[PDB]
Amino acid sequence: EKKPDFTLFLQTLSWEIDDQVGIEVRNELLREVGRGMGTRIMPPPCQTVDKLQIELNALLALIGWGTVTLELLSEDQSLRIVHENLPQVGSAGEPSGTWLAPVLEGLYGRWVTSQAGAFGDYVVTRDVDAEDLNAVPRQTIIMYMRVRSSATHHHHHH
Amino acid sequence: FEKKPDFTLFLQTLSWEIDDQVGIEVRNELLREVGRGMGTRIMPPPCQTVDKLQIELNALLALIGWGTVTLELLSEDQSLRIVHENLPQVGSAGEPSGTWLAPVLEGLYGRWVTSQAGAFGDYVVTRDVDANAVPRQTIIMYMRV
Amino acid sequence: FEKKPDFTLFLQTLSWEIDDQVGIEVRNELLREVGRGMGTRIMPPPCQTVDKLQIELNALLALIGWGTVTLELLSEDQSLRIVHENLPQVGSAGEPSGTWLAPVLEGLYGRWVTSQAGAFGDYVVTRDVDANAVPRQTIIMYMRV
Amino acid sequence: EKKPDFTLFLQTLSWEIDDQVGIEVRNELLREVGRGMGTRIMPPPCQTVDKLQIELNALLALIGWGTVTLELLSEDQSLRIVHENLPQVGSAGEPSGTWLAPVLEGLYGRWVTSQAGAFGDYVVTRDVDAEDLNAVPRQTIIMYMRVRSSATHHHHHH
Amino acid sequence: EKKPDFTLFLQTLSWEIDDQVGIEVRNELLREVGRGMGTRIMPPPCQTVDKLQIELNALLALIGWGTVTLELLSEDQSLRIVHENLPQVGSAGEPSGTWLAPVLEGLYGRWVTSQAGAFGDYVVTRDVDAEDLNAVPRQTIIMYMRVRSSATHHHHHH
Amino acid sequence: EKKPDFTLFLQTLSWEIDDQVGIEVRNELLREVGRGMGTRIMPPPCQTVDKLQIELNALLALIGWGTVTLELLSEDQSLRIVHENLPQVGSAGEPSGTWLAPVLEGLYGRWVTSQAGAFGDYVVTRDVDAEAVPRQTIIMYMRVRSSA
Amino acid sequence: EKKPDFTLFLQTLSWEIDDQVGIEVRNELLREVGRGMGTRIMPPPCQTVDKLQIELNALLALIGWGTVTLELLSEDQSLRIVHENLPQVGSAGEPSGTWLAPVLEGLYGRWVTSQAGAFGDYVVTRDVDAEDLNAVPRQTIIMYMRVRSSATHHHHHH
Amino acid sequence: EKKPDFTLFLQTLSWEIDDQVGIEVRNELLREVGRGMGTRIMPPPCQTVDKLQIELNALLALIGWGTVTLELLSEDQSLRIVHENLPQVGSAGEPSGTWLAPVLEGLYGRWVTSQAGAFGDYVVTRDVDAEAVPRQTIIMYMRVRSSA
Repeated sequence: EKKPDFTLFLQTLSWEIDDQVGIEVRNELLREVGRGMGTRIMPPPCQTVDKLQIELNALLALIGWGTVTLELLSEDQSLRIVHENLPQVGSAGEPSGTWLAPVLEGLYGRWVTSQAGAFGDYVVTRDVDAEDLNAVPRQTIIMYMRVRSSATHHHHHH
Repeated sequence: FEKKPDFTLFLQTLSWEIDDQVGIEVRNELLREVGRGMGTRIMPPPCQTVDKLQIELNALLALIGWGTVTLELLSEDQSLRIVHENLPQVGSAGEPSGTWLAPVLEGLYGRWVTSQAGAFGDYVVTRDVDANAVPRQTIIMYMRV
Repeated sequence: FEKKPDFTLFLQTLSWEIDDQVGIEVRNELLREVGRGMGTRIMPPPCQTVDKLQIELNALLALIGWGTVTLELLSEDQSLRIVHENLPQVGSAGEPSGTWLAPVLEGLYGRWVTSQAGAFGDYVVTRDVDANAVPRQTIIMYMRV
Repeated sequence: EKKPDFTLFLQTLSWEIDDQVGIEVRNELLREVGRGMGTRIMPPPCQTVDKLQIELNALLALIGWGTVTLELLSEDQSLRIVHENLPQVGSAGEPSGTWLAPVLEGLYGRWVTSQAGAFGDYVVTRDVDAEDLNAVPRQTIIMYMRVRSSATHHHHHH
Repeated sequence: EKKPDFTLFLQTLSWEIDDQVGIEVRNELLREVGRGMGTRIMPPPCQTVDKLQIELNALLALIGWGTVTLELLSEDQSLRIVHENLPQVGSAGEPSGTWLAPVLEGLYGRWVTSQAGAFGDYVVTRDVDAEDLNAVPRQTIIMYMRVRSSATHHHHHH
Repeated sequence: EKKPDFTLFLQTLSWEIDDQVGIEVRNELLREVGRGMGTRIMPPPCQTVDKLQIELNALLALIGWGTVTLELLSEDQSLRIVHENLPQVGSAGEPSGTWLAPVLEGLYGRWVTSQAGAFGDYVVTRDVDAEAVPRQTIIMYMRVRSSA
Repeated sequence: EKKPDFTLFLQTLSWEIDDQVGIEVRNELLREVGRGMGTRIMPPPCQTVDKLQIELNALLALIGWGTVTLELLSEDQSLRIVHENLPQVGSAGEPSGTWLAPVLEGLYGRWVTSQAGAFGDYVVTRDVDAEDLNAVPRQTIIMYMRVRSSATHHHHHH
Repeated sequence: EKKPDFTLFLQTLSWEIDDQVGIEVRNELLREVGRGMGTRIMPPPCQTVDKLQIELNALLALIGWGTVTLELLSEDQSLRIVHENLPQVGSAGEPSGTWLAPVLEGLYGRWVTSQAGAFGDYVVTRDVDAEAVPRQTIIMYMRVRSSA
């Protein structure tokens, strides 16, 4: 036998979740999942972004969730994450096709913030601007990783 | 002659996550709805006998590698007995452990069988959980009224 | 991690046999009905846009390795244009040769698309056969009224 | 890619044919097919039933249509053909599961009557007696191969 | 399912044969097996070259020996066979990598001349010109099928 | 990603040879080829029979040619070789299905002779003392001879 | 997809290492890599042995290193690990075929002691008794996990 | 039917070694192992460079270790070896991803030295003259030396 196929199930599972639960809540559910995946498989402690890239691809390769490039952006030392071939699971998600994308946000977040302390206080953010979402495939997810903060006035409004 | 992404790990982590936040009964209900949804995506032809339905359902399971199933119509209660081998295991979540996916089958057999020819229509699905006789991934269900 | 029987040869010989005994138009009609039958066995969810339908149909094709498809809604006629790549080839039968299976797709897209949300319902399926621009196994169809 | 899957198609194709066309006509259609398959793949000329068996299995193996044993029955020199794992194609056919069985009748017929002249004037016959159809799997088809004949009174009634 | 590998066996077989036996005797040996393969798998009777081509590629596909095109050449009456991905079994043959090439000659011989009473009259010859074996990859094997003919004292030389 | 199938070629090749050359000459030829293969892939030098066994099985796994046990017999100083799943190529050979068997002689002959103290004075003989054994199981002995 | 094969590489690596370095140094080396593998793939925190077992087998499945059972032994407090199909890489190791066994010790070490504060205190030791390595296949590796302890002059011996 | 994956083991093994032993000692070790592998699988004795090439590629196909070209340079009498797709095992080695590269030296060293008249006076040197070449492409030269 092969292993069983979950594509059908996730197609229908994503439909149900989306029906019952807002875009928001579902995304937050999916990042926690991705964060948890990253407690199950992890890179070793890498010396350089490049080495981190090779190790992440090895991990992706292990479950066939595609390939990734990492680019350290000096101008603000954010890190650009370009993930290719996010597995497609039916037409849910925004854009349609990309339901699993938050899983990556949580995955990359756990993965990358495990590094030197160099990337300790970082947060992942999916690039959703339809502009540069256009010239790149449906199943390509672009994320940026940067350091977090918070206003005193945001602080209330718990 | 190429490859497909694996969802096993993701489902281990989804299940764990769901079980953590929402609890058992509520997970089951959802899973049932989803299996019931699957059933609107793939479905058998209108079958005339149980034998024939059995074959059509195994053909459906083979398509997605979800195991095998036997079907038994019972004299005493006019109840249909469903014995499903090899439910895909996704980690240690579920009752008993390894069986998180079980209610998907309830939803699924629920839908696949009622779309059927005759008084089949009006039955419902309970999963047996009383009667170490049967392997971890074997799920036993009844369709009965 | 095991194997499945091949039907290619059998279909080469079936096609040849059918084409021999019953002729072209009658073969097409049958094949259309069969594709239309397939459509009652696997089916997309209710889609709201064409983009979404496209993805759902490719997911269905992938399941059975029947190729890929693009879908295009046209201003001028409100016509939907279907371009299917890699129809399984089964030997040299069909018009043009290699394409015996083409009308299965007519039946199939016929059913998959009409079960759909909206005025989708009332369309019909012609296959284009006028306009060496497009590969042997690419089938072009219109859904138009 | 794999090759495409025809199981779905044949499930539905066998349904349609059975709907429109009697058991009889469909079987006769399927033997002609099997006979034609045997014009596409064939054994070499074998010296012994055993050698013929090995060569047929090699051919079966080539398209995964299962395995076969051949037994030469001295008492009447019929040949017993026991085919295992006829591919299953949905629930049509009698018994349900065995829609493709006549394909074998035509296949074996071409295959076996290609031999020495030893098996020249032979006809294939599927054993359908529910008795010894019982203790053997659904996808096991038993055929007997024997020499043909015909009454003068059968001869009219064209 | 998991099959045995013959590549190494053939690597050593070709080398041994080539050692004991001429280039010429080896080729003739290999054409005969080639024509024997044609007795075991066949196209149906095709109405046109194009259909013949589809039917031959299906056969090639069956045993994974690569692909082919056929072009009817009429300034001449010959048929140009271009075969891609002749399986490679080590360094034997001329050019090296190409030992199995005569098998093609025998196979295409049988395969083509079974066809429309037109072709039955043809001999296969392999193009070995330096010129246009150079435009094309080493496992590409080019054959022409032409119609045969002979001379009053080529015979008497025997 | 798909490699080419050689079975049908081998089926037809075996036939062609067996037609034209004989059996004893075929056998001799196939034994050289087995010898040849053993110059292409080899075990390390082995300390024990049990080690050699694992080593040889790794070599057979590598090309999918089956599995083998090795038994060292004391009474006479011989080595019983049992090979399961000789690849079958059609109905040629003695018995039918085992055309490739002599390749095994050449091969084990070479793989074992290579050996440090598995005497390169060891010769090879395929057997029909031990019969029922599956069609594709081949039995062989390696015992030392002194030169006729 | 088609992966590279390391079996031969490991066959030669084990042999070379064993040549240069003691049995003991090799095992210790291999436990460390074993425990490093445990830093790259992990179970989640399991509530019971049985669940731990399911989670460990899933991990094993991931890299195809075989299967395992865990039995809580309470006349004692030890945990009996029985691992099947330790990958074989040639004839090295004691018994031969078993070179990779210490990797298991390090891997199970990390894997089990991550678990319920209960286990964190445990050392893995491999059962190598003649007796019950004989009931079981050579790639079956039996380990016990017990809790650690030490002596006032085993220390002073350093 | 599934064999075991060694990648994760290799990723972790490379790391462990590189931690504890150095690079030059690692390299030396891996070169012996390549030497070792070349005693386990070998080409036939080759007449030409072009033949050797096909032969070596068949050996690499056998274990999925990539492909190689061989070029014989006249000006000095050297042989340029270009290996594509060195198996990658994690981010170890110089550059990252190429930990296994020295195995290639041992291996080509052995496979070529074996050769009739590919001089067993030929030594090996891996190169960083030729840079962009893909991460997993390894370039090597074999040129004769006389002993320092």
